[PDB]
Amino acid sequence: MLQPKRTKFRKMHKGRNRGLAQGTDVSFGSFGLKAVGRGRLTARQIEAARRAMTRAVKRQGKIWIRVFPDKPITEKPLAVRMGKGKGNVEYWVALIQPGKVLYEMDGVPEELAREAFKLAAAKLPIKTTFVTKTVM
Amino acid sequence: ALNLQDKQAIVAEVSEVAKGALSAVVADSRGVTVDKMTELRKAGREAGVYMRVVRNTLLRRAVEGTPFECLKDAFVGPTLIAYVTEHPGAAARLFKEFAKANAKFEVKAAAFEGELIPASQIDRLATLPTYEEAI
Amino acid sequence: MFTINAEVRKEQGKGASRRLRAANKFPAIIYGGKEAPLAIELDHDKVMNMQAKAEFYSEVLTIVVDGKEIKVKAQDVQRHPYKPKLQHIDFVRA
Amino acid sequence: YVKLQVAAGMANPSPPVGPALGQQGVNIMEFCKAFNAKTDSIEKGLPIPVVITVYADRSFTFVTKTPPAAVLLKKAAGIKSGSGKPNKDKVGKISRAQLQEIAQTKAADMTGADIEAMTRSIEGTARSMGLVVE
Amino acid sequence: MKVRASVKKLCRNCKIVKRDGVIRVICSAEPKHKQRQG
Amino acid sequence: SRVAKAPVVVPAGVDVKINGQVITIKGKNGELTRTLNDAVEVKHADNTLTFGPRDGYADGWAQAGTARALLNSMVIGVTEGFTKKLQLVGVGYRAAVKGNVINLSLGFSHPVDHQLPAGITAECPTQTEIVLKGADKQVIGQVAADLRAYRRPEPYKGKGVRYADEVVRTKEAKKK
RNA sequence: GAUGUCGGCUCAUCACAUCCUGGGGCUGAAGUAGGUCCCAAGGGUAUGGCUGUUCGCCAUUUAAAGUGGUACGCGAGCUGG
RNA sequence: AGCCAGGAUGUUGGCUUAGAAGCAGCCAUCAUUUAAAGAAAGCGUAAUAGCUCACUGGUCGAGUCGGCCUGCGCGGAAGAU
Ligand SMILES: [Mg+2]
Ligand SMILES: [Mg+2]
Ligand SMILES: [Mg+2]
Ligand SMILES: [Mg+2]
Ligand SMILES: [Mg+2]
Ligand SMILES: [Mg+2]
Ligand SMILES: [Mg+2]
Ligand SMILES: [Mg+2]
Ligand SMILES: [Mg+2]
Ligand SMILES: [Mg+2]
Ligand SMILES: [Zn+2]
Repeated sequence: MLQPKRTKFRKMHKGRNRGLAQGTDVSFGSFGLKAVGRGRLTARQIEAARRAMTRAVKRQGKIWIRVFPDKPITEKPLAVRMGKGKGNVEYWVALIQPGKVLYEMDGVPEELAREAFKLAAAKLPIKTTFVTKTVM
Repeated sequence: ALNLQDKQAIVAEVSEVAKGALSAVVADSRGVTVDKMTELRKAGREAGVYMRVVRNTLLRRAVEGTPFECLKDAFVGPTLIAYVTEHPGAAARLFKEFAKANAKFEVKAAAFEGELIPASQIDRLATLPTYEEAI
Repeated sequence: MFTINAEVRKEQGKGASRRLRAANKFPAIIYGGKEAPLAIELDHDKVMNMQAKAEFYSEVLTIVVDGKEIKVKAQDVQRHPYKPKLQHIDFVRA
Repeated sequence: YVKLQVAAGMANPSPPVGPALGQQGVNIMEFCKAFNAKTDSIEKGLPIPVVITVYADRSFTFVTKTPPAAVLLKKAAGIKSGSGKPNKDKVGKISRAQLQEIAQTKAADMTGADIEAMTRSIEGTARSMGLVVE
Repeated sequence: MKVRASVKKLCRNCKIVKRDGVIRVICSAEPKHKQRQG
Repeated sequence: SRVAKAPVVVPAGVDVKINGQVITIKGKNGELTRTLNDAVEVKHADNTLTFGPRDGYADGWAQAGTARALLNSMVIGVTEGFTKKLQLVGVGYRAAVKGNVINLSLGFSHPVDHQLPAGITAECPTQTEIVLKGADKQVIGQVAADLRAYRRPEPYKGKGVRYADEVVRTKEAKKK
C-alpha cells in the first residue's frame, strides 16, 4: 500500500481538483490505463487495481504506477461535534484529472494488457481508457 | 482462410502437373472416411498417380491452359483429381474398384488425348494394360 | 507520399481555435527557414487517419496551401488529453 | 470392437486384459493362445498392439500391428521408463541410424511415402518423451 | 433465472435478446445462464 | 428482406384471392385466410407472389418478410400439409383418438381429454404416438405445444410428452 | 408567555425490502423436504416463564408467529412498572 | 449465415494412477497423409466408446463483419393517509 515515507506536514487543506492532467503519454511501457474522469484514487484502490492487472499477466512483463497517493485525508469519528481541531489522518489519495496515465505495462501482448487493464479498471472509482505508446 | 497469393500458387501447382501427366481422372469423394482415403493415397503414389482435392473454381483456372478444357462440366460438386504422371492408366482402374467396393460416390468423368469421356464409357481406360505389354 | 490539404487561418487565439475543433478541424503551424511562419487549419479525420501510420512522423510530407506545395516534417503534436483526437501539429519546413 | 496392447509371449492375467475385453463377449482361452502362437516370432520383452473385430455371434478375428513408437524408443536408448517432464529432463540418446531402424519396422502402419517422412514421425515421439537425438 | 444489472453471454450458446423492453440472456446449452436485466 | 425478395411460387391447383390486405389461398388440402400488415404490399402476377414495403411505413421490409414466410407456408398447407409427431415416454402413459378428441393417460388421477380445433386431425399409430395433420402451421404448432404441456419432458428420466424430433437431455440426481 | 418521556392496554392505519398461504425461473431440484431469485400486499400472521422492559433467552404451540412508517402511531382514550 | 460431407495416422504421446486411451493432474506440443483435422474448445465413460467444435471440400449467390467519432432514447430504479 503506497504512502509517503515522511512528510513536511501531517495534514493538508482540502484544496480543489481543477484542470487537466500532466503526464498524459505512455512514457515507460508499451500500453497504459488513462483517466477519462476526475477524482481521488485511494492507496487501497491503487493496490486493488495493481493486484488485478498483476494476477492477469501471471506476474510476467513489467508494470509502472504513474500515480502516487501523497495527499493525507482526515476524518472526524462518530459522536464528535464540529470544531475542536482538524480530524485525524485516516488514508492517502492521489488527485486525478482527465488525462492521467495511471498505470503502464510492457513485455506482454496487447490483448493480455487490454484484459489486465479491464480487470484493474473495475476496481477504480473513475472512468478510464486503454492507451498505447506513440511516436512523439 | 485462402488469400489470392495462396489461390494463384494452387492454380500454378495443378497447372504444372496437368502438362506432365498423360491420363487424368475426375471423381466425387463425399461421404468417405480418411481411413479409406489414406488407403487410396498409398495405392495412388505406388501407381505413379498424383491425388488432390481442389476448389472447382481453381480447377477451371488450371485446366484453361489446355488440354483438359473439356473437364469443365465435371467441376460441379465435390471434385477429386487423379493425375497419372508415370504410365497412362493406373488411376482409371484404381478408382473403379474403390467405387464398387465402397459403394459411396459415382466417379464424374475421365480425360485422355484431350477428349471428354462420359460416366458410362470409363471402360476404355479401365481395360488398358501395361507399357510393357507390347513385348 | 503523404499529401495534407490546408487553408491559411483567417483568425488566431483561444476562441478561433476551439471553434475550429467544434467544426471537425484543428489548427497547425509551419515554421523554419527564412520564410514567415504559416498558421494553417486541417481536416481532423483526414490527418488523424494519416498519423496512425508510423511513416507520418519520419517521412517528408507535403502540405497543399492554396495550390502551392510545402515540403515539411512533423515536428511536434498536441494530442487531446484523453480522446483519440489531435489538438495542434507543428510542421518544420524540410 | 476394442483396441489393446498385450506382451509378445504373455496373454492371460486378469488386471491388464481380463475383464477389459471379456465384458463385451470374447472367449478368454481361445484368443489368449491364438495370439501367442502368431506373436512367437516377435522378440521377448516387446509390447505388441492387437485390434479385435467382434460380430453378433460372439466370434472374433484379429490383425497384429507393429510395436508402438514410444515402445521401441525405450529399448533403443536403454531405458525402462520415460521422462516425467519431457524436453525439461533428458533420459537418454539415440543416433540417426537408430531412428531409421524404428521407422523401417513401423513402415507397415505409418502413413509416410518416403524414409525421411517416417523418420520425422519417430523424431516427434522421441522429443515428447524427453529422449534427445544424438 | 438470474436477475441482475449486468447481464452477459456466458458461453457460445448464450444469446442476447430484447423481449418487451427487457434485455435477457437465453441459452440453448446451460439453464444456469438464463438471465434477465433487473 | 432476403426472405421478402424471394418470390412464392403458386402451383397449379392453388387459387389466390387478394382483397387489399386480406389473402385467401385455396387448395386440395383446404382453404386458409390471412390479413397482412398495412406495411406489406403484395403483388400477384404470373405463377408467383412478390412482397414489398409500402411507402411511409418504417418497418416495411421486416413486415414483407413475415408476410412472405406466412404465405409460403399457407401454399404448402393447402397442398402438402403439415405433420407434427409426438411420443409418450413413461410407465402407463398412453394416448387414443375418438373423433376430434385425444384421450391422454399421463399419470394423473383423471384421464385428460383434449378437444382438437377446426382443421387439425389426429391419429394414434401406437398407444405411445400422436400424429397431427393440418393446413395451418401456427395452429398445428399450438396443438402440439398444448399436448406437450400436459406433461413436459422431465430432466431425470426423459418422461412426458415429447416431440418426435425432440432432444431430451437428462441428468443425474444430487449425489448422497 | 409548556409540543407530557419509556414500556404496557385499548384501537388501529399505511409501505413492501413477503413470515404463511398463491404463481413462477434456476438448483449442487429422484420423491418427500429444502436452497436462491422473480411476481404477488387478498386475507392471515401464538400463548406463557423471567424482567418495567421494548428486545432477548427459555417452555409449548402454529400454515406462519414478517420487516418497517404512522410525534420511535395512540395519556383532553386508560395505566404508571 | 444456413444446409450436405469429412474431422485421419504414429498414438492408448510421455510421466502418474486400480484406470487417464484429446477430455483428474503435470510436462512437452512436434511429425505424417493432407482439401483440412488442436498430440485437442466442451459434454459424456470406472477407463474405452459415442456426440460436437477449431479447420476444410461441396451447395447457395451478393453482400458481410466489428472497432472509432458523435445525437436521442432503454435497463439498472423499492416506502410508508
Ligand atoms: Mg473565452
Ligand atoms: Mg410477456
Ligand atoms: Mg401559547
Ligand atoms: Mg416485491
Ligand atoms: Mg443473492
Ligand atoms: Mg397484509
Ligand atoms: Mg416453523
Ligand atoms: Mg410514541
Ligand atoms: Mg387522564
Ligand atoms: Mg459458409
Ligand atoms: Zn450459455
